[PDB]
Amino acid sequence: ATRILLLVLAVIIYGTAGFHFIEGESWTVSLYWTFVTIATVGYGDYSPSTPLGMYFTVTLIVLGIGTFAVAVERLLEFLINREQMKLMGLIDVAKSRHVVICGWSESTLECLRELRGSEVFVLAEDENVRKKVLRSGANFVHGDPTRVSDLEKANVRGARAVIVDLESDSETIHCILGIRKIDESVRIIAEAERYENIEQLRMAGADQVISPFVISGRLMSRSIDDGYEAMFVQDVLAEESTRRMVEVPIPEGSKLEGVSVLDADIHDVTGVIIIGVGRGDELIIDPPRDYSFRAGDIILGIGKPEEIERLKNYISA
Amino acid sequence: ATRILLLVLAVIIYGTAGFHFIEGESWTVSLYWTFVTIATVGYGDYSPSTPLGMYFTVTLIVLGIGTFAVAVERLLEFLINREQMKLMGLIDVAKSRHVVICGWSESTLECLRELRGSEVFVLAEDENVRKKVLRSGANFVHGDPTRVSDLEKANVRGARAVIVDLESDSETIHCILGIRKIDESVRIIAEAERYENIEQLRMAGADQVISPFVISGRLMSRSIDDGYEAMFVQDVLAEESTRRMVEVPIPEGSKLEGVSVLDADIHDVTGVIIIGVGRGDELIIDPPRDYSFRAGDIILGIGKPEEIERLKNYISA
Amino acid sequence: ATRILLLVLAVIIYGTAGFHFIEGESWTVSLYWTFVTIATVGYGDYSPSTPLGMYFTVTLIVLGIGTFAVAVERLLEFLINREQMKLMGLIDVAKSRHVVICGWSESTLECLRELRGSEVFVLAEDENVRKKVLRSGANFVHGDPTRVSDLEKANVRGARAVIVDLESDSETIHCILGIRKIDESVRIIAEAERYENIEQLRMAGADQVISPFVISGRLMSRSIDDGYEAMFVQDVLAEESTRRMVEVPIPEGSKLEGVSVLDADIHDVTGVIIIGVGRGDELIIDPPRDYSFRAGDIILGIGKPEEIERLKNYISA
Amino acid sequence: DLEKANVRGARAVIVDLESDSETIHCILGIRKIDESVRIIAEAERYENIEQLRMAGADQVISPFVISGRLMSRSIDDGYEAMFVQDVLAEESTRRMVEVPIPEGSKLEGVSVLDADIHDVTGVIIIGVGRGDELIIDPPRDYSFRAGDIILGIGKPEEIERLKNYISA
Amino acid sequence: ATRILLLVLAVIIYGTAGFHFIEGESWTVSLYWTFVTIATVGYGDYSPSTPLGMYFTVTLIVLGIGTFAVAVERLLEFLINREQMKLMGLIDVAKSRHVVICGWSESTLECLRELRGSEVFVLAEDENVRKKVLRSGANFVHGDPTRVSDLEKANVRGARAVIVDLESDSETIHCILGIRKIDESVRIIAEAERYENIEQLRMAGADQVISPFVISGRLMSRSIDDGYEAMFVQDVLAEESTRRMVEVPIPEGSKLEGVSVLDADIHDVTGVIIIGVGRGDELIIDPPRDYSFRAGDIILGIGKPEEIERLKNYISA
Ligand SMILES: [Ca+2]
Ligand SMILES: [Ca+2]
Ligand SMILES: [Ca+2]
Ligand SMILES: [Ca+2]
Ligand SMILES: [Ca+2]
Repeated sequence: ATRILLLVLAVIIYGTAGFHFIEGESWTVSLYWTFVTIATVGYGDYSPSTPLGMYFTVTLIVLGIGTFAVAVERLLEFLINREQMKLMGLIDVAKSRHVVICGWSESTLECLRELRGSEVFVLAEDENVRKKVLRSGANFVHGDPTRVSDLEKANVRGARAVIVDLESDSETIHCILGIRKIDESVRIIAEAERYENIEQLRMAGADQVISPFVISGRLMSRSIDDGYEAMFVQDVLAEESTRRMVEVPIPEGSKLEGVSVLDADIHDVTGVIIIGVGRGDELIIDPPRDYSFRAGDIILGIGKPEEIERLKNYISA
Repeated sequence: ATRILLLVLAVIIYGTAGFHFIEGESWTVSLYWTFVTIATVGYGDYSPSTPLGMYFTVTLIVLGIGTFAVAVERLLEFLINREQMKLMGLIDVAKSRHVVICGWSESTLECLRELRGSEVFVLAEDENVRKKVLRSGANFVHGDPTRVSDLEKANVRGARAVIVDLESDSETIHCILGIRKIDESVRIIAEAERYENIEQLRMAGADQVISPFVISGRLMSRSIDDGYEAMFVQDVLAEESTRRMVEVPIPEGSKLEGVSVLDADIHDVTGVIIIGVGRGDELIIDPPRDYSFRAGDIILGIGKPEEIERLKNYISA
Repeated sequence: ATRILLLVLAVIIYGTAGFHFIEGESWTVSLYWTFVTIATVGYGDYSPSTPLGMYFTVTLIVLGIGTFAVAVERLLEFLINREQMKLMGLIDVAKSRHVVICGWSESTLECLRELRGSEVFVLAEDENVRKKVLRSGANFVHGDPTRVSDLEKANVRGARAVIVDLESDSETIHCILGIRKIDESVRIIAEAERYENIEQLRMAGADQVISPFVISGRLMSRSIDDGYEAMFVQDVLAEESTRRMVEVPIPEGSKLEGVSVLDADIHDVTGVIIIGVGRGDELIIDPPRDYSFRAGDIILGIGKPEEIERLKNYISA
Repeated sequence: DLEKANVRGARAVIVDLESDSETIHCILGIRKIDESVRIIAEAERYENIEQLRMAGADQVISPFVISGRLMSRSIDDGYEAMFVQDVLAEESTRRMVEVPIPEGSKLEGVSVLDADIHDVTGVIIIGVGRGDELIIDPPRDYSFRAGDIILGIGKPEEIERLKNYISA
Repeated sequence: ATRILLLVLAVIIYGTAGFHFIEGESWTVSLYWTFVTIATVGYGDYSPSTPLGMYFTVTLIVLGIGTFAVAVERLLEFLINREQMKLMGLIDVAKSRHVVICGWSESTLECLRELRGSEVFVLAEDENVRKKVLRSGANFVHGDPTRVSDLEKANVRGARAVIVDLESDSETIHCILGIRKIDESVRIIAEAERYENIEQLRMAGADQVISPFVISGRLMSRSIDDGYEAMFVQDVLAEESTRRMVEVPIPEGSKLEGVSVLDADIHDVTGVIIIGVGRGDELIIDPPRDYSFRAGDIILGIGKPEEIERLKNYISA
């Protein structure tokens, strides 16, 4: 570890004391000479012509070779051990604005195509998951995502948001109960599977719960006959062919703070159906006529992307 | 990444400004001197005798050692990471006249003994398949051969022909439907398993469909009693003991363009049974007497290899 | 292996005989010159101006490059083979005050949080166990823990204590019968699973047998109705919330050697319930009034941690 | 599938599954069915002892923490494991017993110093328990009731003298 | 591959033509100078003082660094790829007096403790078998031991003897039928499992067939009552506690060539029960009184190891 540096200094004390006491030169020239011959520069103006110096320089050169051989084998031991540790996980995460994804499935693959690559750390235990993440462009941290000691190696104490989707519901509930032990304030997003588990996933402490299997189960059995809601939910939320469900913020100033929805009259002006307003971690779906807009509220609406731009200038100052 | 080069230039600016302002030498000699001492050449004719220069050269040598230690550890990090990425697949293919083989079985092993080795890229997901391909002399690209994003890493946009044989029929139909999404014009060869799937494998877009299991199923149940067609199909198509089924082209000129099959009279002249002629991606099995040969057509025939040579001179000019 | 050193000396004999017989210089100056040019130092005061020497030095430099290329490839072969052997187990243990743990489960994970890390060698055969041990901070020795030849690679002939917990009872009995073949005097701790196997685990030769499954089985069926013993055993032996079960030794002198338990009267003085005294590998649970304390005996007791300190000063001199 | 076994209305439910995640999720389902049924879990890791309590189990028994701490303390000395193995598992000589105080039987209002149980019976009074809270090692300023449970350690000969001692 | 050497020579032609045409020196001194500065020796007696030479030497040094960086990365690419190929099998065997063992079980582990280590190449396809062989001290060749192309990589064309024990009988019969295709004369030893397969294992071409399962099956059902033959076969063939079954050769001369078994009278002289004589790949169990010994025959006998020595001097001349 640290012994190579003391070996370097010991050979320096050997060379200086050998030059000064045999060639009879001063201290500074002996320091300069051992620092020029230890790097094999060889200017050649302070060379020892003395035969005792002619034999002493041989030992100085051979111990210089031995020192540069033990330092190189130490560097290669450290580099090979680090690039073999880092390849199969087994590393500690040191970032602080990153996104930790526990588990790996198709639903967490579709959220990497809307994020950047080296910002996202997938924490899982399988070996095929490792090759899929290293293919897809994120980082891999080998761990058991339920165990609290394997959550702190992904550093969820300073993570931006944590997205949890594991292979069952029991492991998802346990990962959320583990995450709320470390950092109480981080934002956790989970995926439920059964219908009866959404109440447990909220009581365990998840901030946002998505449940796609009950969505498709309710959309299948109500599309046997006509299937008109399925076209809406597919065309708007999944593919975004003709529409897109947007949420736009109301910035400071912004020319309509304090008026009602009747006075602004957004649907005839722009063409965007306002669904609701999000005043601070709640949603008023279909706000009434007597709602007055504030600062920092967010209008949720559906429209073609050229109507979203016509709304984003009607709000802006 | 790029910081090592700027480190090299920074130490160059340090050494030049140290030599020119302390030894009092010109600019060009200071540039030459730092370029000779940074590589430990040491000619020794422009050496600094000044004690401030005697201490400054020590710092120049130690920072030269530090730069040559950070560049070496960067080179070793890059080389070890590249030879560990390339070993387990995980690489992008950059050739443009190569053959991509999706999947691995015995039928795709027998087509490597009729191709060259580094021309063929086997794309699969198993780990035993990796060792078998690295044994057999092709290249391995780790991917899921149904997924479109794992087909473009094998670069089927510029591949010569793609040969598809996966573990089921459903994965073969899906790989063909994926390949016809990327490059519409590439030539795809597939292997069917069930009899009812050849119509789907043609409607999905494969150019040539081979189905060996129905061939053996029809040859087994018609060889219980006598088994005479089985000897023909084995001896000609599989082992090629005494015959070989050949296809020979008609080149330009070639002394028989425009005559009929009756006027050429190939079977009595040569001894090769003409089966059919391939005028441009179709086959006329047993052409009639009134067929006239054209340029670029191909005669398909069965014969001993010394009769194929007697045909290949009867066609040539 | 050893041929590189003889190559170095052969090139030394070549360079000395080349300098002395062509430049006509003495023996010692030729030795010095080949030792300065073989390391590329180049002082430049004994340089050969002779054109035969001008061609001979080229061969000396090229063979010096060849020697420094074969030694570097030998060093890299040895270092890469050693860091690939050591990573997947496959190494021999050379310490002599270490703790060998055969097998891996949750009960042997909770004993690493009360020991140091590089003192403990986990011997197992699985591959997931390897990543869990390399995560947890111990060392991993790949072996089959029943086989006697794979026990001597973990070096149980000079180990401090061996802790055995395998996946069954049959493998635990076989590992204990294997350990008592190598070193007869080492201390073995085992974990039993079934109730009927504790007599076999003692007759095979284990020094201390723990059996947690029968403990929980007897605590479950006696906590259906009231569950008061379960609170005691949990609160004292598992969590150590308010109490802790201590064993304190009686050192030499220690102000109470020779008095009885009635004369010392530990419970009213301190508040620690004395359970028993351990005079040399036996336990007298509830010692009578007529027990006299000796030197080196150990008092086993339960109490709050500030009563254990009030006992540890009442015993001390 | 829990209402098929009718976990609503039972003496107790004993939960011991293959892992801790399924034990947590099973206790959370049993508390969705019935709020007053008595659950006894088995915790595997250490940090799941608080989670199995917060989910709602009334009694958590963690054998793996017990065994993993008795392994790392018996490397040198090894006298704690002998007491645990000879009183809780094998029951060779002694055993832990919990006996209650019946109604109007020699002891309602009696302090612990003039109870003198260790010297009239021989059983070590570890603690006294009244209504699912344990008072380990009760002090001298303490009065018994009818309905408390005395927790003690002793030979099976002495527990009979104790059960004779606390009758009417 | 080969381009680095031509790069070295191209930089040599650059340096020689640069020195000779700018410094104006001769050809040989320019060759010497580029060979001294390309290795960073730096004697310093032929240094270019010309400013065009002062700039030209910089380019010579930088291209020397570039050449020594591309050769080092080529050497590291080759060494890392070779030590990663050789670790997981994937190598061709080049010895010619070696023993190839196909498959791995307990019966082939007990024959490594009677052979040397680097003489024996275990050919198998599993991954746990790899770690067990690399533990046990032999070499591992990754292959499928039935496939003929994976038998020639273990080089059974020049192997001394091949020992075959696979996981079934069908794979053993197929490995023997594959080995007799490559080298017809090699000595093959097999292990049978079922009783009915010994005739197939001899008709396929094995030279010696051992079948331990039928041996134990016949020894179990004849040791229910008394078990006296089991003690003999165990004590003599397995453990060799008091006896050992020996085969001793009759060398040339050897003082008893031509006499009968009655005239030699080996059992009363020595105490070794002669079982049979092996005159050239056959066995005459209990030879008659009228057998005459020849040269090169081999006496098979059972005895204590001090009677085998008393026989080995009674035979010797
Ligand atoms: Ca999911
Ligand atoms: Ca197939
Ligand atoms: Ca266990
Ligand atoms: Ca359990
Ligand atoms: Ca076998």
